[PDB]
Amino acid sequence: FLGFLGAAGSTMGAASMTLTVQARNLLSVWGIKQLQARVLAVERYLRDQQLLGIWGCSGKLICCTNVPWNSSWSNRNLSEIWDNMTWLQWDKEISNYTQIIYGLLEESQNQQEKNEQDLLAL
Amino acid sequence: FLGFLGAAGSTMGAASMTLTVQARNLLSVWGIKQLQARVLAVERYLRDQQLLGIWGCSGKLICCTNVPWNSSWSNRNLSEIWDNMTWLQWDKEISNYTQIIYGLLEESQNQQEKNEQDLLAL
Amino acid sequence: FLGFLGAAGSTMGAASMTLTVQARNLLSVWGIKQLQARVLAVERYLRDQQLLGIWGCSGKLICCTNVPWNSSWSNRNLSEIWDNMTWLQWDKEISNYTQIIYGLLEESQNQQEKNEQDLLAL
Amino acid sequence: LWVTVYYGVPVWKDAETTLFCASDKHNVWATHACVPTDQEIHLENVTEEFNMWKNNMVEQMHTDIISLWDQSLKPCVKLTPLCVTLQCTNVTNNDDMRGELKNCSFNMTTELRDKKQKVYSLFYRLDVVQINNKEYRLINCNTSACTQACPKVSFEPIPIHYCAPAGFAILKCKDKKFNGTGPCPSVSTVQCTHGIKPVVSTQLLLNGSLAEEEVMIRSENITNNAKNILVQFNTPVQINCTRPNNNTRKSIRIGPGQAFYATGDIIGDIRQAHCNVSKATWNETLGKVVKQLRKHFGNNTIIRFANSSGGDLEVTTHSFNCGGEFFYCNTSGLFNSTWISNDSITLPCRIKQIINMWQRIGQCMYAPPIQGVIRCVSNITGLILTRDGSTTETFRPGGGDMRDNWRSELYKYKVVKIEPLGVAPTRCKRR
Amino acid sequence: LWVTVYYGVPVWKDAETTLFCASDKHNVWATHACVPTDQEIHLENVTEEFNMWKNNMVEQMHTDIISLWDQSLKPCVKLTPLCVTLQCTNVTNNDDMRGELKNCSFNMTTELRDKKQKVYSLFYRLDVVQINNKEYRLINCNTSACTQACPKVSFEPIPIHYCAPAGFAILKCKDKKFNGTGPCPSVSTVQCTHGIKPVVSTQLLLNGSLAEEEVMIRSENITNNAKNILVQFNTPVQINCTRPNNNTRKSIRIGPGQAFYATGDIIGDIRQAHCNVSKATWNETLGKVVKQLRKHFGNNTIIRFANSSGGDLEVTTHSFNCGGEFFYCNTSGLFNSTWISNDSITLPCRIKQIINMWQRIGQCMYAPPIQGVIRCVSNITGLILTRDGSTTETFRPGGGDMRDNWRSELYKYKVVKIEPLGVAPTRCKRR
Ligand SMILES: *[C@@H]1O[C@H](CO)[C@@H](O[C@@H]2O[C@H](CO)[C@@H](O)[C@H](O)[C@H]2NC(C)=O)[C@H](O)[C@H]1NC(C)=O
Ligand SMILES: *[C@@H]1O[C@H](CO)[C@@H](O[C@@H]2O[C@H](CO)[C@@H](O)[C@H](O)[C@H]2NC(C)=O)[C@H](O)[C@H]1NC(C)=O
Ligand SMILES: *[C@@H]1O[C@H](CO)[C@@H](O[C@@H]2O[C@H](CO)[C@@H](O)[C@H](O)[C@H]2NC(C)=O)[C@H](O)[C@H]1NC(C)=O
Ligand SMILES: *[C@@H]1O[C@H](CO)[C@@H](O[C@@H]2O[C@H](CO)[C@@H](O)[C@H](O)[C@H]2NC(C)=O)[C@H](O)[C@H]1NC(C)=O
Ligand SMILES: *[C@@H]1O[C@H](CO)[C@@H](O[C@@H]2O[C@H](CO)[C@@H](O)[C@H](O)[C@H]2NC(C)=O)[C@H](O)[C@H]1NC(C)=O
Ligand SMILES: *[C@@H]1O[C@H](CO)[C@@H](O[C@@H]2O[C@H](CO)[C@@H](O)[C@H](O)[C@H]2NC(C)=O)[C@H](O)[C@H]1NC(C)=O
Ligand SMILES: *[C@@H]1O[C@H](CO)[C@@H](O[C@@H]2O[C@H](CO)[C@@H](O)[C@H](O)[C@H]2NC(C)=O)[C@H](O)[C@H]1NC(C)=O
Ligand SMILES: *[C@@H]1O[C@H](CO)[C@@H](O[C@@H]2O[C@H](CO)[C@@H](O)[C@H](O)[C@H]2NC(C)=O)[C@H](O)[C@H]1NC(C)=O
Ligand SMILES: *[C@@H]1O[C@H](CO)[C@@H](O)[C@H](O)[C@H]1NC(C)=O
Ligand SMILES: *[C@@H]1O[C@H](CO)[C@@H](O)[C@H](O)[C@H]1NC(C)=O
Ligand SMILES: *[C@@H]1O[C@H](CO)[C@@H](O)[C@H](O)[C@H]1NC(C)=O
Ligand SMILES: *[C@@H]1O[C@H](CO)[C@@H](O)[C@H](O)[C@H]1NC(C)=O
Ligand SMILES: *[C@@H]1O[C@H](CO)[C@@H](O)[C@H](O)[C@H]1NC(C)=O
Ligand SMILES: *[C@@H]1O[C@H](CO)[C@@H](O)[C@H](O)[C@H]1NC(C)=O
Ligand SMILES: *[C@@H]1O[C@H](CO)[C@@H](O)[C@H](O)[C@H]1NC(C)=O
Ligand SMILES: *[C@@H]1O[C@H](CO)[C@@H](O)[C@H](O)[C@H]1NC(C)=O
Ligand SMILES: *[C@@H]1O[C@H](CO)[C@@H](O)[C@H](O)[C@H]1NC(C)=O
Ligand SMILES: *[C@@H]1O[C@H](CO)[C@@H](O)[C@H](O)[C@H]1NC(C)=O
Ligand SMILES: *[C@@H]1O[C@H](CO)[C@@H](O)[C@H](O)[C@H]1NC(C)=O
Ligand SMILES: *[C@@H]1O[C@H](CO)[C@@H](O)[C@H](O)[C@H]1NC(C)=O
Ligand SMILES: *[C@@H]1O[C@H](CO)[C@@H](O)[C@H](O)[C@H]1NC(C)=O
Ligand SMILES: *[C@@H]1O[C@H](CO)[C@@H](O)[C@H](O)[C@H]1NC(C)=O
Ligand SMILES: *[C@@H]1O[C@H](CO)[C@@H](O)[C@H](O)[C@H]1NC(C)=O
Ligand SMILES: *[C@@H]1O[C@H](CO)[C@@H](O)[C@H](O)[C@H]1NC(C)=O
Ligand SMILES: *[C@@H]1O[C@H](CO)[C@@H](O)[C@H](O)[C@H]1NC(C)=O
Ligand SMILES: *[C@@H]1O[C@H](CO)[C@@H](O)[C@H](O)[C@H]1NC(C)=O
Repeated sequence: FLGFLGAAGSTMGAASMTLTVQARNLLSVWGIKQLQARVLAVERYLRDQQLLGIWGCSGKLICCTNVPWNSSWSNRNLSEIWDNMTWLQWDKEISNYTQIIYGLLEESQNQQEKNEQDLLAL
Repeated sequence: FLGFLGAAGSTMGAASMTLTVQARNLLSVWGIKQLQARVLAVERYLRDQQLLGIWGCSGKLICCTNVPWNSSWSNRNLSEIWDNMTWLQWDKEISNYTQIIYGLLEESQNQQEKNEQDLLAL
Repeated sequence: FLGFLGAAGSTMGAASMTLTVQARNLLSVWGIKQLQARVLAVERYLRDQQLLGIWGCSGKLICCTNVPWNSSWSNRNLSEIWDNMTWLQWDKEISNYTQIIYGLLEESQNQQEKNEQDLLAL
Repeated sequence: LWVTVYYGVPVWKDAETTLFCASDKHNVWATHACVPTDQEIHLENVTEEFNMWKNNMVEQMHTDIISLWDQSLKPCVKLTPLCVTLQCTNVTNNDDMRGELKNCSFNMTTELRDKKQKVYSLFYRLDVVQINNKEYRLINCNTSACTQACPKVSFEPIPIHYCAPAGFAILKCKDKKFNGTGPCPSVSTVQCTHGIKPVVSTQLLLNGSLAEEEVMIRSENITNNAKNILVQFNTPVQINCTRPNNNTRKSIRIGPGQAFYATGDIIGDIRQAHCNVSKATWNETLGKVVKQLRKHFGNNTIIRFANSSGGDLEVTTHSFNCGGEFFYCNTSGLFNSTWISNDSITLPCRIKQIINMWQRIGQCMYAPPIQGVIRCVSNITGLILTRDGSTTETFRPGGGDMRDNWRSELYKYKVVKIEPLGVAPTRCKRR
Repeated sequence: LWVTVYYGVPVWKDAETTLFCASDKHNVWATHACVPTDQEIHLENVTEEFNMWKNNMVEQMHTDIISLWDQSLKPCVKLTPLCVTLQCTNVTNNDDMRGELKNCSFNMTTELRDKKQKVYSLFYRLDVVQINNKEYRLINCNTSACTQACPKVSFEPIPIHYCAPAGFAILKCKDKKFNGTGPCPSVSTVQCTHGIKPVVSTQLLLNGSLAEEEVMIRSENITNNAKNILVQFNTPVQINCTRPNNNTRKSIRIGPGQAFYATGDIIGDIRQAHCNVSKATWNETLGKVVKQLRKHFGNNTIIRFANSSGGDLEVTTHSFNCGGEFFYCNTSGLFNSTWISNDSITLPCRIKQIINMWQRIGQCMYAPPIQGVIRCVSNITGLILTRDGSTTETFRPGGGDMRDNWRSELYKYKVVKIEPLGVAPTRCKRR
């Protein structure tokens, strides 16, 4: 056990076994200021959980999806990503490709929603 | 792309392909006004997410359920519902039966929650 | 229909028929007193949904896990728990074993998260 | 056996939280700081432990009744100019109401800053303190300035329901022999409480809720004489007030837009203000109280009711509000009896206009005169007794702490926190 | 390769947010506007970039320390009646404390509006301005009215912890050579900061946190002479205050419930208020400062310490609070030396009662007299220097901006926003 953000400097493979530690800490003059800090924490948490549900990843911490990895985003191989890079370094590399990936996941699930809707119709 | 509420005049079949657009827009003296509106937006969002959870539809935008359609709620066939009406016209038609269906979906899931629960005990 | 907390005195078997009754009632300077109570209910509800999500139980009122029931927590047989005890009596008996169970459920899910993630790449 | 997680189990823990008001001419405890109302579910086989003496609804209601009191007094007149020197003479110069009054003349500010105003008013002797037609001054003038009780807000208590937020429930004890503590066999989950009128009074619980079958004695520790005894009647004892005088309210413009309402003249029936309690009804009510009070001290003990020991006028008298004017009744003929194993009782009441209500110093209030004759019909639904520290037990009336008044209405209620996430063994196994 | 979504990745961005107070007799920065406290996690291989000069915690703490100051002054006396004409005579009519005082007599309001009160008080010459026994008036009377420093609230700073809300983290730089900017090899995630005492002072960082290994020089741009230099000591320099006089506080009732506390008499040791700094300890501390200060300007340069240039008394003097009474010490013997490649220093301090603390106009405060002798023990844990725009560099003391005082405590902390949603390639494929 490392603690909150303990694996920030750890490799992506090693830091992915402690996702629960960071996940559980995202939810919980000194009056309204302290009260609006709690409402901001809930709204920030709820819009992240909404994104997971839209991508079909609701209730999951590691969600393998159907969107293929465009090599333009990152040409590195798996060995030097999950064993040589940390999540802070990785976020810097793909910070500009984040929004195009988000749209790809959003539409891919929307296609899967109608694909399973038609399969159940038979 | 049409935008938020853009498919309001589109037929029910065409407007059901843009659910992610409306879903992501439901979450985001004079200081409580801003703050109390935010808390009410979070509360309303959680009420609709709770309903989907107790119907077995959590994390889904299109959720095919086990509740049969009585035809006393609407006698129209699928051709004239998903290709002629819009979601606003449809909403004004089954508004009377909304709480009848909302009770059947909850009851069906609860029975289905235990039939699957009793199946794992074998 | 017994109502909210109606099955509080019923046996654990009969009280489990009505989990949705209590579930839907957990969510819904004088303005701040009301406003701060609303925020407390939201973040109290979300912490329980987050716990279910990290155990692989999100969106389910009854969730089956892969954690075997250590007899140290309670050695009473299945017949004298679901037909003789009420939920209030049960909570007082396993109150001190609650946190160790919570850690086991969290450790059981992320083990299944990685095992399914590994098996899905084959 | 495997762990299975149930969400929504009917499990609750004791909790302290902020309950919001609900209610169904502005008021002190107005509906503008409350919510419209709309219910009760019987929880069978549930035996919960209540404690009316460590209940946080009582402590919160005390804060809220105070808070709505101050919030209703800020927007109206502050009587800083009323600290002038008063040249007061007697009204009668000779048993009547007029022997309680001083005819006080003073210079008052006008709506124009540079002009004065020689005015007079009839002040009760309880509100003026002599300075050494003598020279007097208002009593709460070296401690604070008296914000005038605003004439358009009423002191009449309206019922308020304290309703629990989401995730909490209010447990109501339906047991009819429930004293204040221990298990309660019959429990219910109410959305929120019955209408609790915040009647402010001492030594007597005016109006409110009666007992169901017999007079109930409720003390935190009946063997401790430092703890008040909250008696609750089963049949109310009706008490009738009056101020027979036909008062004449007079308006003085002490500034731009600010008016000071003064007693200009007093005519009519000049008998002292009094309350009437039926002598037969009160005697049989003390008989019921004594019968239920020998159960805690013995059958052969001597139950004696004496009158209040001493202290402030707010604690030695049945202080209350009736018709917008504040009374302070003696209640020494009510509590005067020794009990061994058409007629009426008249309680002489004084009246004050400068009120330090919530046992505080530095925040007074000037209750303006009420035009006309004041008449009053209330139910004595309880008592607050103190015991004296021998075969004779003496029970003097008590009070002072306003929380014991609302502790008598919130004794049956309890706030719990729902714990909907519970784990239990089952033959399940996740696939 | 396929996109796989990871929720909960340890990724953070820089953010500005509202950190809430936490703390472990009412205070100016009281615990009624804070939260009880309860922690530190070492983040290995993490090298974060800090910037103590564009840190928003410093800007927020300045707002909050001000906000708690005003919030603590509203409920107590406003001295509007103290703007009368004062007939002031000398106290000594001849080096002492009594040469700093004027014996001022004035008409004051009584608790009765129509009566006056011929009273007197000893006012410092720094608080009275002559009108042309001469005629004087209080200094902040054409700009505002002085809300009296409420006598039951203490000015003693209690440690406050600024704690980040959910979704945010506070990064703490554990590097011992970290000046104020650039990468920090050793970082930690604290739940929230160490107890930061809001000590308000100028030219000298009284109390607070020491450096770890050597005196630290911290400037936003060391080559820019318009930027203050925040020196931080490794060993504290103890400074002892005093006001030797035995003051006699006197109470004046200026209205109903309002009292004005005045200096009625002064007896005892009448030596001027002063602070003592050990001459040996201060000389070796400036030696350490000079050694660490030649690293930025050259080994052969001449480091000269001069005294404050000019301006307000709050900026030319070591302004601070000690024992509830506000001192203004010269510190011209502290900063007087030229450095080439048992004894004590006594700093004469003046005292004021009318305080415009946060470099503002229109909100003064009257600090009431403190009964008795005032004694003081503080640690000089830092400096605030300004450089003069040649082989000689002259470093005058600086200050004025209160943010540089708390910038010296929040230099090691940083607030980040957790970004828990990250995507990465993996051999997965959704089934
Ligand atoms: C109202 O004010 C008047 C003055 O404006 C007061 O009359 C004065 O009383 C003093 C004695 O205290 C005399 O010495 C003056 O000669 C009086 N002035 C007159 C009569 O013009 C009067 O007493 C005040 N009334 C009160 C305080 O009730
Ligand atoms: C304000 O004035 C009243 C009246 O003079 C003070 O109360 C009196 O106190 C003395 C001294 O204990 C008693 O002998 C009197 O009987 C008291 N009078 C009444 C009517 O109670 C009171 O103490 C003063 N308050 C302050 C804060 O000075
Ligand atoms: C107890 O309750 C009675 C009944 O509500 C109160 O008497 C009423 O007072 C209002 C306002 O003064 C009048 O408009 C009603 O006509 C009164 N009713 C009767 C039957 O007289 C009484 O004031 C309450 N006692 C208190 C508040 O001490
Ligand atoms: C309250 O009633 C009592 C009793 O009537 C009054 O006080 C006593 O009265 C009896 C005779 O009526 C006297 O023998 C006592 O000496 C009285 N005790 C006193 C005056 O202390 C009392 O005056 C009434 N009013 C108050 C305010 O107590
Ligand atoms: C306090 O007020 C008195 C008057 O109430 C002042 O005395 C007056 O002073 C003026 C000169 O400015 C004379 O012309 C008057 O004759 C005086 N009146 C008297 C003595 O009754 C006195 O100067 C004031 N004290 C102050 C301002 O400190
Ligand atoms: C309030 O009065 C003070 C004192 O007269 C004013 O400060 C003086 O300003 C003049 C003109 O610049 C200087 O010569 C004096 O040396 C100042 N005196 C002090 C003690 O600083 C001040 O300017 C006035 N404020 C306002 C807003 O009018
Ligand atoms: C620096 O810290 C010291 C120690 O806390 C402060 O001195 C204390 O002040 C309080 C309140 O005046 C006294 O009760 C303590 O007895 C003092 N301690 C000692 C050792 O003298 C000092 O005031 C602080 N310096 C400031 C705030 O400028
Ligand atoms: C602060 O100390 C300085 C230095 O002691 C004082 O000012 C100078 O003092 C020297 C000799 O002590 C004189 O030669 C200078 O002419 C003084 N300069 C002045 C008076 O401007 C100073 O008086 C002390 N106090 C303040 C408030 O500056
Ligand atoms: C830091 O890196 C070392 C190896 O370079 C590794 O052993 C260690 O686990 C890393 N730190 C953390 C917190 O994982
Ligand atoms: C991959 O990204 C490039 C831009 O970086 C884009 O032009 C291309 O269309 C993308 N390919 C796919 C299959 O999305
Ligand atoms: C409106 O109706 C027309 C045909 O009637 C359709 O082509 C169009 O898409 C509709 N508008 C929207 C926004 O879908
Ligand atoms: C349809 O609803 C009616 C009542 O409106 C009910 O009587 C009927 O049984 C329902 N149909 C079915 C198939 O259950
Ligand atoms: C209380 O217990 C009885 C039997 O002991 C049972 O029939 C009843 O249903 C229980 N109450 C509730 C609310 O279930
Ligand atoms: C059950 O819990 C006890 C601790 O009370 C522990 O010693 C035992 O090993 C546990 N049984 C298991 C893990 O099978
Ligand atoms: C005024 O009344 C008091 C009490 O009633 C009395 O003591 C006093 O003598 C009276 N003053 C007169 C008659 O002048
Ligand atoms: C109140 O009643 C309960 C249950 O009968 C009893 O245990 C308790 O002792 C009573 N209260 C007192 C103060 O005796
Ligand atoms: C009280 O009773 C007396 C006679 O005993 C009567 O004169 C008076 O009017 C009554 N007052 C009230 C308010 O009933
Ligand atoms: C009180 O007054 C009512 C009428 O208002 C009358 O019927 C009743 O008899 C009176 N009771 C007493 C005790 O004065
Ligand atoms: C209680 O009654 C006695 C006489 O019986 C009296 O002297 C005393 O003042 C009374 N106390 C009160 C009414 O508080
Ligand atoms: C007193 O209570 C009775 C019923 O017990 C009620 O009819 C009457 O109106 C009440 N009087 C009041 C509240 O003044
Ligand atoms: C009062 O003191 C000042 C400064 O100390 C002096 O200039 C003045 O002459 C003194 N007034 C006298 C002695 O009357
Ligand atoms: C502070 O230290 C960092 C790292 O050594 C350095 O890059 C930076 O220039 C220093 N600050 C200044 C103002 O030079
Ligand atoms: C400062 O030192 C002087 C002598 O140098 C001494 O008289 C005085 O008491 C000292 N004051 C303090 C506060 O140490
Ligand atoms: C300050 O005072 C302390 C005792 O309070 C004393 O031990 C110390 O030597 C003094 N130091 C200076 C520099 O005056
Ligand atoms: C600095 O010292 C000089 C003399 O050395 C003095 O004239 C000047 O007033 C001082 N400035 C201050 C203390 O601000
Ligand atoms: C000064 O710091 C020392 C330790 O460096 C400490 O023992 C002493 O109490 C401090 N003096 C204060 C805070 O007055």
